[PDB]
Amino acid sequence: MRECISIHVGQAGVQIGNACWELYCLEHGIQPDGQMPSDKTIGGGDDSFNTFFSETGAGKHVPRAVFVDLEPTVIDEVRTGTYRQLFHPEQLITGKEDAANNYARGHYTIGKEIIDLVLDRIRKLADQCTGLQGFLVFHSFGGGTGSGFTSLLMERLSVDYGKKSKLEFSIYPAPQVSTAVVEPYNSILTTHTTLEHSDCAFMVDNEAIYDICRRNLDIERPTYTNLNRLISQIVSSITASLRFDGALNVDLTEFQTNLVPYPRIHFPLATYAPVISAEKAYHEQLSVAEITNACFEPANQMVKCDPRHGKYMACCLLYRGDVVPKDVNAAIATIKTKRSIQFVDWCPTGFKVGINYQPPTVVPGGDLAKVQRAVCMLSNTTAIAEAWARLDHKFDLMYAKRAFVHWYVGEGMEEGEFSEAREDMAALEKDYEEVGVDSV
Amino acid sequence: REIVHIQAGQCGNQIGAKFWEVISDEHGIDPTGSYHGDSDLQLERINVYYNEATGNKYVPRAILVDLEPGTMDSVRSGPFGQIFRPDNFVFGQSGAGNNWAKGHYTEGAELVDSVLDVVRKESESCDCLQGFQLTHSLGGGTGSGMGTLLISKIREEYPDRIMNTFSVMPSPKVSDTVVEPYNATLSVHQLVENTDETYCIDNEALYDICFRTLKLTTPTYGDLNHLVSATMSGVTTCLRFPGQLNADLRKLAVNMVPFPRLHFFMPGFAPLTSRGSQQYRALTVPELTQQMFDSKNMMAACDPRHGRYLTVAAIFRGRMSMKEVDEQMLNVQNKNSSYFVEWIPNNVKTAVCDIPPRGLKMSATFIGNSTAIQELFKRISEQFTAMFRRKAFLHWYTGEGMDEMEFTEAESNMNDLVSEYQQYQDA
Ligand SMILES: Nc1nc2c(ncn2[C@@H]2O[C@H](COP(=O)(O)OP(=O)(O)OP(=O)(O)O)[C@@H](O)[C@H]2O)c(=O)[nH]1
Ligand SMILES: Nc1nc2c(ncn2[C@@H]2O[C@H](COP(=O)(O)OP(=O)(O)O)[C@@H](O)[C@H]2O)c(=O)[nH]1
Ligand SMILES: COc1ccc(N(C)c2nc(Cl)nc3ccsc23)cc1
Ligand SMILES: [Ca+2]
Ligand SMILES: [Mg+2]
Ligand SMILES: [Mg+2]
Repeated sequence: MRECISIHVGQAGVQIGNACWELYCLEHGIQPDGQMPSDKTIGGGDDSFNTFFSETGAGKHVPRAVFVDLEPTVIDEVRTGTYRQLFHPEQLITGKEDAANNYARGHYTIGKEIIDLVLDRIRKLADQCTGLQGFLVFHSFGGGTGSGFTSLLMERLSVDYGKKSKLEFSIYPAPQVSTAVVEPYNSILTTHTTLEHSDCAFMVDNEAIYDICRRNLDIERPTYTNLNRLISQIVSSITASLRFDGALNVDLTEFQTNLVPYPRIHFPLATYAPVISAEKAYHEQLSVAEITNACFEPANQMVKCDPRHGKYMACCLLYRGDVVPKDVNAAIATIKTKRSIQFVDWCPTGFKVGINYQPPTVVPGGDLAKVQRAVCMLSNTTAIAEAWARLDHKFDLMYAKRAFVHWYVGEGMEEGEFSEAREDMAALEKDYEEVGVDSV
Repeated sequence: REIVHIQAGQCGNQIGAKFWEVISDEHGIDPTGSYHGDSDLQLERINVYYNEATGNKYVPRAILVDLEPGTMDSVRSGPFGQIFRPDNFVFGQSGAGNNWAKGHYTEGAELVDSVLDVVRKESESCDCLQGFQLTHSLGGGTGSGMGTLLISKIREEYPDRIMNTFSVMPSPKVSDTVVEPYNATLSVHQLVENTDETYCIDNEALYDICFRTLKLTTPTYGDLNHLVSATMSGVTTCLRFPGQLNADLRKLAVNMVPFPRLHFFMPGFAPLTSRGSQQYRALTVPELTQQMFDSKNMMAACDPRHGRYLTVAAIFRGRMSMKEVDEQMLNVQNKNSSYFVEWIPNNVKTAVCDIPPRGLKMSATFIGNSTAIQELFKRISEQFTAMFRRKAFLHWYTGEGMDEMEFTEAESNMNDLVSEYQQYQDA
């Protein structure tokens, strides 16, 4: 047992969910019809992959997942796509009017009309779990649905499932692929509302992913599909410990103990390597030392910021593939001498290491080269607050003139909700400053 | 005089399983519980640790406990896993998440009565129960938090029995989570009040031995546990075999512990060997004696020359001259007399057993009650306060209903323990 239920919310969350579940099926040998020939446990089993897939008597392996959107367009492509047989129709939930890039419509006007149905569907998934561990919630900061409906759902989940674990994968906005000018408003509103209801949240900066596709995959102008194939690789690295068995496997919840020193400081920086084109991986094998080194190169981070000018409170390495502890320990030792890794004075400096032997998979027709070993680093660095600073500044430029605020007020929100949300963000930025100051 | 053995949590069950493998082999019991044994020394005191079942099978008086089923499945899958009584597997499903508070107050509380029921059944069949021995780590959640909860409840129901533990101290060099110093400090507070004897098995020392002495570049918990199983076999010798001493847990406690709270022992072993590779020259009794007292052979990372031995128990295993054993043991004391407190006359006692451990013609095991053990608790106290001064990682604990005040009391009690050990180092 220890099941995990994934919840995919709004355009970004749904489409990233498509990439992730496709990759999971390839990693576990699950066909588009849901059949898994190597599973001799027909209709059940307590295997590692069963944390993410349930099984029917007919041998079908079904994602423990719900897709929710306030309009039908994006989820309809799942209903008619390559993996349509994978999902029971009740797992794919759509309204008719989206949030129109408006947090207040996602949280209140449109969102409140479908929230009870969404919790009914989630409840049906939970009732099939013998040991439910928690939820993984995928959404954008910037969309009206990803921000407003997600925070409504997180509030309702805290009520309906006590303090059962809730983790987030959150898409931080970038000008290169953003869709709305009010994304800073929606980001601050949802970050404020969700902060108490989330235990751990992985921010993915679309500009960082966009740059990695351009720099390392030689993609001239990356699309959502390019970004999502890379994002799903990072999500897969983080969830690999939950989905695979392993002597050196370390549970994600055990990394969380180290990553979260105070409830509000729960935003780990993810760095992933190697991201390399097929043309360049050819006759070029990257060693454990090389991919580990790449985790301390800021250009490989999921969030643009500079950990060299911040302090570390934790550092975790999640390896997959042909890796043994001896190579890892050797790579870390040289890195410590050669790199700018400053820890805060109140936490130990060792690196926590997990190794899963199943090597990374790539989606056919993708851009990533298939490699023998990969690593995702998860670090708690004060540097991640820069991303809050950039967003809070953009929020402030517009809010001082109250630009666009009438669209939220017209849906029933009050100005005090904006300032209350911005004050929490200011206090968050200050929390990150304080944890970095030396003890007395 | 029966001993009831309890192993709790991941580390407790792994080192617990190794111990039962090792001493079963020494007593001529196979994984089925049958005795195909050479000597009869092997069976004379076999009831201290084994229940006898019909069909002349020997079943360990062992209870296996965990809040998580995984490592107990591996034990049952393991070599001697079929020897344990299946009713004595007591486990939950949710785990403890490396959290002392969950093992002690919330998850462990749900399961502890089932364990006490199994303890009771084993005790009621005992002719005269000596007491209990617990294997556990102090750095996780289950062995540490639920283990000390079990100790407290076992003491309430059996207040006139002896409580002995093998407690594995956490080390950053061999570390799972940052909160180990918290879990360890809360546990030591329990151990100080509620055990009569605890063997301090320091993962720091086990790591240093494997790396430095045994030249193992990347030590695993398997390499650490080879050392642990050898130490556990040695320190149990006089409980399990007939000799001039015929020891039990209470006599060990009486003769090793001059003041109730100072009951934490540095174990030592010689020769130090790595798993799988055997060396073919036996030591000389003079060599055994020097190595067993060498800081490089201590299983607790403390320098004995930084303190004084209050009491020492030494056991020599193998065919050797007891005259030479006596002379060499007298030699070390007479040449190093400053390191033995003058106010406990003749505080070194030696025992000899003919049966050697597997793979060695001769071995020496060392049990020291040294004031240098305070270094161990100081090290843990520094790591505790480094985080505790910023209240770092506390929410994992306050979320289970614990209060900061409880952390302050446990730290203060462990500092007092350090002071008391310092008091006798100068007398
Ligand atoms: N990485 C990635 N980001 C996406 C994707 N789709 C949308 N986004 C990001 O999401 C932000 C806008 O949120 P959306 O999820 O598109 O909006 P929504 O969730 O459908 O909510 P509505 O506004 O009501 O439609 C934009 O800034 C995009 O950068 C995607 O497929 N992949
Ligand atoms: N020597 C040794 N130490 C261990 C072993 N397994 C775990 N540990 C130590 O125990 C600590 C983890 O606690 P653990 O027992 O696994 O948690 P539990 O399952 O709640 O009891 C770590 O700091 C390890 O150093 C082992 O097999 N051998
Ligand atoms: C300091 O004086 C003493 C120390 C210990 C003991 N007793 C009871 C022992 N008990 C066990 Cl189980 N093993 C050994 C091994 C050598 S002594 C000993 C006796 C006197
Ligand atoms: Ca199965
Ligand atoms: Mg939309
Ligand atoms: Mg563990």
